[PDB]
Amino acid sequence: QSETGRIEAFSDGVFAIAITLLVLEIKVPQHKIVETVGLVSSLLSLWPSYLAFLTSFASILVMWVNHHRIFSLVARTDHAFFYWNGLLLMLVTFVPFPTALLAEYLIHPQARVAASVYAGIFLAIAIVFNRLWKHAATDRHEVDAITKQYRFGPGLYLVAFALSFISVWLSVGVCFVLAIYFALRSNA
Amino acid sequence: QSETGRIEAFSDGVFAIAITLLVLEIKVPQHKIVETVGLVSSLLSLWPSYLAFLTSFASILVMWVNHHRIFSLVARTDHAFFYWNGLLLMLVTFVPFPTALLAEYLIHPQARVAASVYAGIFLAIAIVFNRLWKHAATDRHEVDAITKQYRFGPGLYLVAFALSFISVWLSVGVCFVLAIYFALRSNA
Amino acid sequence: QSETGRIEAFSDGVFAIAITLLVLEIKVPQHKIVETVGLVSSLLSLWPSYLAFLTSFASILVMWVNHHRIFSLVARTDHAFFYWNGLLLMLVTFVPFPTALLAEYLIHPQARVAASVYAGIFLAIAIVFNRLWKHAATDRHEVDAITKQYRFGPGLYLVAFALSFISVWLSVGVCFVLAIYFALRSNA
Amino acid sequence: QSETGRIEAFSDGVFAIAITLLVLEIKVPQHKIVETVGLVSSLLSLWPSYLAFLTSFASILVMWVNHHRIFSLVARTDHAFFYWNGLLLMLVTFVPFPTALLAEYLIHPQARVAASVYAGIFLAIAIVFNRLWKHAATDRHEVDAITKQYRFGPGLYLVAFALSFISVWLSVGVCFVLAIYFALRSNA
Repeated sequence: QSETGRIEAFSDGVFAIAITLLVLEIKVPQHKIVETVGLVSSLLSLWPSYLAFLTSFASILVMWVNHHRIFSLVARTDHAFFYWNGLLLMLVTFVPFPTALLAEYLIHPQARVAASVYAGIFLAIAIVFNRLWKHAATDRHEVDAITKQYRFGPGLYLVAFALSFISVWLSVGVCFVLAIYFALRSNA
Repeated sequence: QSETGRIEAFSDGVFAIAITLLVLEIKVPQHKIVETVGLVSSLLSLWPSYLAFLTSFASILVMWVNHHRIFSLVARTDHAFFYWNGLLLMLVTFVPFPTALLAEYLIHPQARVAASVYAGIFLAIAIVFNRLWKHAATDRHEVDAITKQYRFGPGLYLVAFALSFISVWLSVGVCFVLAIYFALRSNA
Repeated sequence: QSETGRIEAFSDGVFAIAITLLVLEIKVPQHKIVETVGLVSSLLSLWPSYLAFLTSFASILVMWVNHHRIFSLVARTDHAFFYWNGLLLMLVTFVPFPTALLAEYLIHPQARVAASVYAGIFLAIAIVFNRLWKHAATDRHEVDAITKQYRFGPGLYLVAFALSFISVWLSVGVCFVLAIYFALRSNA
Repeated sequence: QSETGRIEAFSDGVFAIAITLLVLEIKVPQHKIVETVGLVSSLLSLWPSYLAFLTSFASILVMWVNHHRIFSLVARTDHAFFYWNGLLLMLVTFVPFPTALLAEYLIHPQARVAASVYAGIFLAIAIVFNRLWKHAATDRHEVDAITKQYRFGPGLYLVAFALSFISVWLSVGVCFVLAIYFALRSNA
């Protein structure tokens, strides 16, 4: 109630502000570039910003859903529970930077780093979801599905993290499709 | 009831942050340009920013009203409903960008491009409203009146969308007046 | 209760974001300038940014107090009340831009343009408070004291507004004193 | 209850926005610098940004919890208590600026000015918490511990603050350890 409802309320606000801050990274094309190539070729060349904004928005929504699900189940709060949640908020607000980094350097040669730090923050959040839930355990079917799912995540985002080093396109691809899949298995 | 109030709550917060973010697009006039021509002529030359901010703020407010209106009616959320809602939040958080583009390039020659994407995203938002509401449809006369309103919008924004190609001024105007019209018809 | 709690709530969130965005206008001193003159003289020359951030923050807080008092006392709501409230939100979210102008050009020659546009937006918000409440008529002692304060405000901000033309220092001064005064009269 | 609950609600929203605004100061490295030296050396050279962001995020979380503790214990609003809380919101919204100043100039020679303005805002918040809570004096067992801790902070941040003048490294360091420590003593 107050102990858990206050924490879940605060977390909901920080999630909302993180999600909406994503738009700011999308920068209107400069007057110079549009003057030489046309506003259209410019707004088009902005496609990885759209891509990064979109997949990152989507993934953060999934995080809001999972966060609410965990919070509905048990009402005891621990000191370390409060702080594991606090890190989770921290990585959520941090997501805009790897997003912006990724949109800025997706086409360019050192893109593999951009992709890796991106999948990094996502894997890192996944690990933190997993640890956050691990503290609670230590509806049977919901608990089981949740334990099973949060142990299923960090590995797959580790797969995205590792895939980054081989090629950018493959890593960003598995983050997009992985956002669709995790959205689907998240149970709204 | 409580779960729909939770999803509606998150959506209302994303609206508050989106609407307030709009102010950031209005850029204080540069020291150089103001230095040769004067603060007054500069703050005046900023008028398309005033215009885009005002119409975009007013319209997003109307979208908030309509969102709440849909949400009050029935308390049964599906995954697909939650996601129609989620995509709706994404286009709302995205609105500041077409806003900024429109303020920046209104006076300039490829303005029509900006204008269309402006009406474009709004048309897109209208469409998602419809789809979201269409999933609900599947006091009944009021529901019918709402279906008629949300079906009357997107065609008209295809018109505001299409008007963009003929001339910037006529399309953006039709977005101004059309925002006011939906403000009233939406009935607070 | 629910209707004014919902409208008042949404306006409450938009207020918090307007207030906090103020911090973004304070811009850390650039590397080129700080290298020639030293970090202290630069952070010092930023003083009108501190000044505008401070008074505007105070001002938006007092406006938050007034908002909550109006909403708490009577719960009946009209469409036209909702829209006076909407314009009131629009001017509130707009506050950061004139804050930024005022902070930027306080030292420089056309400061009087900035100061007048500043006192302007505050006067305008005052007028909109007045009109929002006027539509309410169209605790009785609180009603009387409130109407007397809302008569007293817009005239005094017209005094600050007109003072802007004679000298920047005097207009900004009456805005600072006026924020402390209205804070003392809102009676939180 | 309703006035303290509403006031606490507004204060918490300002906290959430302050904390998330923190990300914007981490600026994705410019195209030029990355093009001569490589993305990795650039993302690494950004580490004082990660440092200032991390310590400020953690510290602001702590201020959120301590704010919540003061508010839950006694619920009776005065004007002057409302204003002490108001100043406390202002400094919290001000936290991003000293954070960016600190991230930007940690490596540089006059870092000591940045560092001292950093610990300065933090100590200043400590003082404001101290007076905020002292407004209560002018269950019981907890009240004693809180007065001891709140009288206990501002001196220790005076220590971090004085430490800035001897060396940047010691000042920011003791702010780091001080953020972790106050997290634990706050009994989250």
